[PDB]
Amino acid sequence: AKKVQAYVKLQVAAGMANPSPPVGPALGQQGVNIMEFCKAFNAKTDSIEKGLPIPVVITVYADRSFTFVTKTPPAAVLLKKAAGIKSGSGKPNKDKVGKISRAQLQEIAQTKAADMTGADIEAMTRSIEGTARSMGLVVED
Amino acid sequence: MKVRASVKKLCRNCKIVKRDGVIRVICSAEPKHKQRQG
Amino acid sequence: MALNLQDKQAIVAEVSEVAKGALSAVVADSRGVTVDKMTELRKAGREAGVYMRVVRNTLLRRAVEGTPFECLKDAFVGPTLIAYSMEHPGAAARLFKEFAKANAKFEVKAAAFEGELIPASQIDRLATLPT
Amino acid sequence: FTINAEVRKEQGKGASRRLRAANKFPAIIYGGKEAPLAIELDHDKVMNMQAKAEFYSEVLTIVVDGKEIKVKAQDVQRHPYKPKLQHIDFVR
Amino acid sequence: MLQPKRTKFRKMHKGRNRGLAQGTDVSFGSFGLKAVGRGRLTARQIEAARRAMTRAVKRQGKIWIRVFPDKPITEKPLAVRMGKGKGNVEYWVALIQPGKVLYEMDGVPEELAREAFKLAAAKLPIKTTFVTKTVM
RNA sequence: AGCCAGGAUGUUGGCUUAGAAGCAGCCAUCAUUUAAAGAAAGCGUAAUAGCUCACUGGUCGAGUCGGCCUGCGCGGAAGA
Ligand SMILES: [Mg+2]
Ligand SMILES: [Mg+2]
Ligand SMILES: [Mg+2]
Ligand SMILES: [Mg+2]
Ligand SMILES: [Mg+2]
Ligand SMILES: [Mg+2]
Ligand SMILES: [Mg+2]
Ligand SMILES: [Mg+2]
Repeated sequence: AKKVQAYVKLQVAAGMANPSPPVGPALGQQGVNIMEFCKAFNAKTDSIEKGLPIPVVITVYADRSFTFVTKTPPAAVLLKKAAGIKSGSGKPNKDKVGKISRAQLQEIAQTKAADMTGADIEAMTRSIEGTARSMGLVVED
Repeated sequence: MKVRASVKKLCRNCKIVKRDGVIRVICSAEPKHKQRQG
Repeated sequence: MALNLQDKQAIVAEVSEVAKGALSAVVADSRGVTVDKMTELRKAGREAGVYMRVVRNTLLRRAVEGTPFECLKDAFVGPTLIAYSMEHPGAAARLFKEFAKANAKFEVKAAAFEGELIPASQIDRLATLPT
Repeated sequence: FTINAEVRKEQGKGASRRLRAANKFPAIIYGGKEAPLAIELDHDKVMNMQAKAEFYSEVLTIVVDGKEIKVKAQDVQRHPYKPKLQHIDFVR
Repeated sequence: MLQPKRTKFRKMHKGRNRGLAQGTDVSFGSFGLKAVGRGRLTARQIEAARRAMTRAVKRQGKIWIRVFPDKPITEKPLAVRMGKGKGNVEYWVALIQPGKVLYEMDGVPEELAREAFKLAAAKLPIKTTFVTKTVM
């Protein structure tokens, strides 16, 4: 395994193929072209779900293309369809925006365990619960 | 430099020095913050 | 840093772990990565839980104040960075080798894997353990 | 919350200022059927004492000529602008 | 600009600003700007130092103004000889003896209450100091 | 005092989709892995990135800070 060659990530909802206004220049800032992030990018977008931001590693080399392995979508963007309100934070303590219980977030926590790193399920459970705490969702424990 | 009668520490890297009787404020980051007197 | 009591608590906590322990293993991440941090300590979760305190504070008088009371041979290990990974369940567990095995699995270095104290030995990779 | 204090002999404008410009300041103890007692005491102690909020509530035992008298601070005169006491009234 | 709404007499004597102040204790608010020095504060200075506090602490917090002018100051026009009447009232002042609490704050942090009073003190002529509401 | 030293994956997180994205404007001010890390004190960005400050830290080796009370001095301080 190599050190920091360069590979910085940054992309939008995976369904939106070939993003020029959102990402654009940063996508093909290096010697890697713009067109590859459309054919190869939607190779693993179509398996799980579209209209969902999912991160992928961009380890560029001097050949032409790059090697890559994906991970897992973020906490809050998952907590819109899962939470209910498209909005999240805004004015949490001044005005509690929403609420989620432990039973949902504990169940949603373990599905990311391929990417997520921790000791027990209950360890990551309170973290992935925790990610709700600051979307105005004081966890209903 | 400035020759103001109330020199003071503007940024974090600014440093107060008494050279030859006169109080100066020499700096590393911004050469602007270099200032004499007072 | 906090009061003499707060630091005495941390060492006196470490001394009680040696009383109910046996095998230990060094580890030095001169160029560490927080992805590696969740492998050798993830292991501790796979063993059982939180109790396995790695306690990386081998300062010449900090963790070596507890040395005089428990296992005097560890004073010479003090030089260079070292972490006294104290074990609990299973006499001579598999936690010793995993530091040496992880060192190959993207961790740069690991204190030259010198080891701690069961037969009072030095740098030896030992697969011969109870399993 | 225990302070040693001397008994006053000269008392007025002239004495009190001489005293107040000697790291000390005048106070008085009074209460009950007994007569009042004028009490000279050190400044640098009582200045550090008043920072605690207990000083203006709890009972203080002032040591005078051996005898420890129990009192509470009833009134107090601050110096107009400088952070320092001028006088304290101890109720018994 | 602060000024008395109507008065008995338009013009007042000069007088003498002697003795010590009376509003020494920090009465209403938590903190206060005490006048160490002696002098007189114009109506403009008070407003100028109020604006400097108010804008430093933002909308949050509450401010008191313990001093109020109620003393008219006359001034003679340019190129006018002596006598031929007392001059015309130009501005209004508050006489400040040592010890007088000028301003008092409430509902703010101690570290950020000081920074506000420095900015006020910068506007005033009199040498000032910070004071806290003690007990008794 | 120094000083090879750590100071995270999702946070493009919500919300005015022109991005606000630890540091412009709306509060939260997560909890994990833990030797530690505020979802952040400042710099830097069209925003990121990237430097850091609190701090776990590895050493050296015991005195160090930040205010009061202040008696003498210092600058501010240019004319025929
Ligand atoms: Mg010279
Ligand atoms: Mg008169
Ligand atoms: Mg008066
Ligand atoms: Mg009165
Ligand atoms: Mg006329
Ligand atoms: Mg000092
Ligand atoms: Mg002087
Ligand atoms: Mg000149």
